Amino acid sequence: KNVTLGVPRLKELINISKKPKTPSLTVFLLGQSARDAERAKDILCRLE
Amino acid sequence: DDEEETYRLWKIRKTIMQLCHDRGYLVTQDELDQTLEEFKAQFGDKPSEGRPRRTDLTVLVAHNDDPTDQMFVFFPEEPKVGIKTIKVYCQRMQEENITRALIVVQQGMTPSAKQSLVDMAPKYILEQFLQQELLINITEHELVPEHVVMTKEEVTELLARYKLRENQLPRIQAGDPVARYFGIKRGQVVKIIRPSETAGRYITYRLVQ
Amino acid sequence: QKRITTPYMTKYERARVLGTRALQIAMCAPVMVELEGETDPLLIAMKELKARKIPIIIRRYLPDGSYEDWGVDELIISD
Amino acid sequence: SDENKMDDDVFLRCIESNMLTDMTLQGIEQISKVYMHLPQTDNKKKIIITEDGEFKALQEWILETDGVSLMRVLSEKDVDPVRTTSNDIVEIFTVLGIEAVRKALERELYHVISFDGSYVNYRHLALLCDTMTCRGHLMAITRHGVN
Amino acid sequence: GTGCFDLLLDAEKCKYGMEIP
Amino acid sequence: EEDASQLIFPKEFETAETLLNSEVHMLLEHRKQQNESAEDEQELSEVFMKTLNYTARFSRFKNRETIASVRSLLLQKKLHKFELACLANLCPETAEESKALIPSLEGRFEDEELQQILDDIQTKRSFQY
Amino acid sequence: EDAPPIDLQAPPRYLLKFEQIYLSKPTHWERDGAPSPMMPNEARLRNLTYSAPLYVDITKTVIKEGEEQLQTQHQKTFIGKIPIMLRSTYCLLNGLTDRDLCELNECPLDPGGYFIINGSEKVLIAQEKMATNTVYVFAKKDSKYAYTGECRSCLENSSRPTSTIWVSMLARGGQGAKKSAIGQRIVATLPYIKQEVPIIIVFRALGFVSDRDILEHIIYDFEDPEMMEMVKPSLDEAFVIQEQNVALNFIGSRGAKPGVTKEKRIKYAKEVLQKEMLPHVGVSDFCETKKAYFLGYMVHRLLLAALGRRELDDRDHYGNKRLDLAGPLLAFLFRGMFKNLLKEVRIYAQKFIDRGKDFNLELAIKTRIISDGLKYSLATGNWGDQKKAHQARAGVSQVLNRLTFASTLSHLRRLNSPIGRDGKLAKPRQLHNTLWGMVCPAETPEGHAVGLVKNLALM
Amino acid sequence: IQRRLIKSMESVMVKYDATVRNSINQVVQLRYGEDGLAGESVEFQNLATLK
Amino acid sequence: MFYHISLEHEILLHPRYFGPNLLNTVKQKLFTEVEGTCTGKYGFVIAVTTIDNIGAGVIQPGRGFVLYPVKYKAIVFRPFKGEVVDAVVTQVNKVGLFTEIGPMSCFISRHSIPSEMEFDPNSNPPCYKTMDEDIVIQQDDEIRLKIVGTRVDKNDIFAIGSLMDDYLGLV
Repeated sequence: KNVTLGVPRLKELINISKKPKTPSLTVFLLGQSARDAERAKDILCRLE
Repeated sequence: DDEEETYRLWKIRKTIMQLCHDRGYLVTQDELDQTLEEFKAQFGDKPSEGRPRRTDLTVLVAHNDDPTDQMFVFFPEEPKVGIKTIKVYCQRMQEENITRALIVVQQGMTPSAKQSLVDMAPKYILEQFLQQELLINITEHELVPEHVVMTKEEVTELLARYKLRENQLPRIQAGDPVARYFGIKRGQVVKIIRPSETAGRYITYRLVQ
Repeated sequence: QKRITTPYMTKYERARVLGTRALQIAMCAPVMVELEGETDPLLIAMKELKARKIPIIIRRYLPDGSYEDWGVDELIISD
Repeated sequence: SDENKMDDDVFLRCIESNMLTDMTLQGIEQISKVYMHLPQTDNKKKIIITEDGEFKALQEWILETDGVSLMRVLSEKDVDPVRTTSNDIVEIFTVLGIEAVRKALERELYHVISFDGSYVNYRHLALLCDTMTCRGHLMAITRHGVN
Repeated sequence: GTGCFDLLLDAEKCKYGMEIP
Repeated sequence: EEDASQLIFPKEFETAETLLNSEVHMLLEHRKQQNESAEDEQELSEVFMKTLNYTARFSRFKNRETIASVRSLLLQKKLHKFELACLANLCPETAEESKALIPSLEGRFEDEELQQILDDIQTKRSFQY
Repeated sequence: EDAPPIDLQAPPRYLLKFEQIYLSKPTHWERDGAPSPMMPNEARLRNLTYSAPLYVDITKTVIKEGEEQLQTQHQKTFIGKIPIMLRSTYCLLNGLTDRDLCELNECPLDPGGYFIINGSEKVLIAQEKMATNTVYVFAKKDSKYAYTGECRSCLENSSRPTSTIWVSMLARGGQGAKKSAIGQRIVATLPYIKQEVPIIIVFRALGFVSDRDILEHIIYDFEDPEMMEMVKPSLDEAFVIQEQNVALNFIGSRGAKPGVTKEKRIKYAKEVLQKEMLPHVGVSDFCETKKAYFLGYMVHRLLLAALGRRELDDRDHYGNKRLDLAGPLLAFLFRGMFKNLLKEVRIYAQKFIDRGKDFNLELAIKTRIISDGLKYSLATGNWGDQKKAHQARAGVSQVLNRLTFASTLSHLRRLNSPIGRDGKLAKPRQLHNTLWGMVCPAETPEGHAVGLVKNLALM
Repeated sequence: IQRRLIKSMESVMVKYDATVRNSINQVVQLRYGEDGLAGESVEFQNLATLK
Repeated sequence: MFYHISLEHEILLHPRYFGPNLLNTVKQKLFTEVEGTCTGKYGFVIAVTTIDNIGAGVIQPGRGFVLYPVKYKAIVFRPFKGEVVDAVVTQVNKVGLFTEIGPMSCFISRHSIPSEMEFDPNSNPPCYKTMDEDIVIQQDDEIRLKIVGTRVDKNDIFAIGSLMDDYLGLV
């Protein structure tokens, strides 16, 4: 994953602009699926 | 999908019941941590294409301080909410002589129906809540700090100690999801006890305006 | 329209209208009526009132702030 | 029923493009791709107090996804409603509120500052976030910059 | 002092007239 | 107590609508035409002549159609009326130039969308040669 | 030579033509007027422009409706003067041995190659420009259309102002009842047509009424079906226009100055396509076949890029960029004064012609415009005439840096990146691979203008 | 960025009531840094009653 | 800057003009009083487009002059403080560049000009040119400047500009 950092992100933080460059989101899993790899793929598909 | 609806409706009910508890209303212990397995058992049928509908999902709770201050949580049971249905709900609420009610509107709301919440009499208090918004409990989020509504007595004492005015205190929008969650209006002060890294605990007060 | 003031012209209005018109006539103002050798400006304006030709329009301010536009020709003068 | 002006030939061409462009078989719009990988860093890993007492960080899969759909992503099965946070303050404002943005803004400001190893006192960082959120809504830093 | 009424000039009535000179 | 950068000025000018340098030339030409021939009056004041040359020299548009198209194009956006004439009159080459010259634009306009607006003005403004 | 004929009328017809141009070596004209030689060193000391006189032969034919044509010869008319670059063919220090240069107080090691204006040595900084008569396909994500068929076309050295046409291809992002069906269609914008007209209609205006001929010029390989399907949607928009006259009428409808009468629209479209459009391929009235083939190639180039079988042209590729030196630069400038020179002669004669008396040429030709016109920009640095209501290109003809000999050499070989849309869209600052052996990579001024200014490679 | 940040916080100051307020006198923070201590005298240390 | 406004002006009409169609005299008079002048509050009134309406003519007591309040549409040139606008140079002196912003004249001080610029007295014509000579400002040159302040003098507006701000100059 490419996450914009440095000046480009610092500007966007003070610049409240509605559309950032790479507005990524981190998804944290819970329960049994949080440990298994295959069980996390279905979540990946249902989010993508 | 019928199976998807069970989880979608179950989350709304679970969050809605917790909403009253956070507000300050008396809520039964079992209804707060009610499980999904019990959601189907206590209805006895599948919600979609079954006897369990959104009309019977209405719940009635009473304020802890006084039982006469009951609260309503109505469900339109329709893809879109119009003026005619809204007039019925408050008219229905008139018989029970209640002052506050909650409407769990679907993703779509008629723009004309939105005006019903603005032209209502001062004693009418209708708060709109989108279906998507109530699927998750905003309060339990780690980023969201603990919010406590300050009574009028505390507000006057608070300003006297700090010698502050209403404008000097930090402002918070009335349309904020947290403000809507607590159902607070203008002139109300919310106590925010956040876990500050430096001092551990830091109490902040924000005025709704 | 809807004018409630008296149709007749008051003496004060007549005096001011002739005086203002006479001053205007003395300032190379045109004369609607025919000139038959009347040199004195007051006489020129006096006959103008008789013939109902004075362009001046009287705006009577009522005590309540309203105003009524009464024409000199419309008003009934006394001769 | 419709069979019995683009009757059926031109209409099929028109409908064909539509279903190959704006048809979502499964997923949420504005999400291009999802990155799944075990986080080696401690901050991403969940820290839970053990029975003995010593802190332990278990291995939990994290799915970093491009785009912001926090309102819908959070309301999903097998997704943590607590630790799931986005890097977009604007999205957080409309979902969690201005108060949550103050912490999110702090994390993003600290994340970029700490990326190169530099450190800044928390008090200074907190002051910037408080001023922006002092009025209850996100405020762009004063752009005049005279001083 | 004779101020309850004001004289106003009207152009429509002035549309007729010839200068003496 | 008034400053154009901060969009502070007498309240009277709020109702007024701004005009382009090229557009004003048309209005001046209309005023010039009637005075020259329609009525026999004194020659136009030196102030009128001075601004006529300024508008003609800085006229960025040929005909009314080009002026109207730019006016309509910029009206669709949330551009303030003060910026409406100022942007067209200045004709910034790029978005970066406009923001530095016009501090107000940078408040509510992004570096990308505004660039798509200035380049449109470039396609409308034409050269004598 | 390529100047348009000068015609004056108000029975008395005057036709003035320039036969030949004579250039003499630089001389200084004092109050006495003697043509004394003007050494380059004297120019710097006296703070005067180093330049040479310009002479033109003017032949005028006058007919007074009397069926009697007579003409007079004007030998070496003093049209004006032209600044002379040092050490050039017309310079006073060409082919001179090192011994002679010292006698004239000039450094033999000095390479020259600059202009002395008002005692200031100025070097014409080369300005990179997009190459002409070349088809380029670029991809822009901000435009409403997916691909750009940009191709700026100009004749030899310069007969008319450069004209550029963008044969664009609408993007698939848009959705509509009919747009989705046909999908992606090609639209071409003419230089004098405000709206984007379909490219297919253009060929119909040329004379290729048959639809098969349109595919023949665009699609060379009929066996390949991938390209054929792409051109199908473009035909749908232009299908209703079957006759050539209708196509000419269609184009003239959106013209800059549409004609009041119907027949005028066809004439305006005919002139635009014949003259304004694709001047380089053909300027006469019998180049319809040649013009169509080039137009089809532009579409064909677009098809390859759209399908991905052809790589998109690189913006920073120096092969796609041309360098304008003192020669090409001054050539464009010379047209500005010369064109104004004809206007001054025409305007001066206009009042004379209507009165019926002949007008002397000595007064008609203006020396100041030719002399001051070139001297102005070369001194100020603002390219072009100041009277014309536009923005001059600054940064050209900067004062030669004489602090060090190496600096002087670098300044003369200095290069400038393109400015405006071309430079902005590309990345002139970034170092490209094409600079190997052509532009020095290390050499570049430090600051905000880093990489915009460079230096020519030694060889 | 440096100039922009200073302008937005130029008027921010600590008053005599141990509160952070701007020129308008609006309370930005009840206590400076949420603790009421200077950022220069503070020293880094690790309390050993949690690990 | 050019604006479209609706102004009020009390027209003093002599009794000599009380003849046929005096409104024409009032209408034509307005084309001389507010036309070509420079009010200190709304700036130069370069031209008048049309007349909105003409109010009732009130006769002033004693004076005998009828007062006609008339509303008209006109375009003014009001230079707002701290506004950047193109200008035309009319003359150059050691004190600084003298510019011309439409009807008015704006003066640029030497200090306001960037330090890199240096006045050259001999160069014919004079023009503020820096040592690098990349940019030069000759007479009748289109330059962009920012008006730091404006002052009203003898019923005229005099403006003071500067070029210290970025992107101010020939461009």
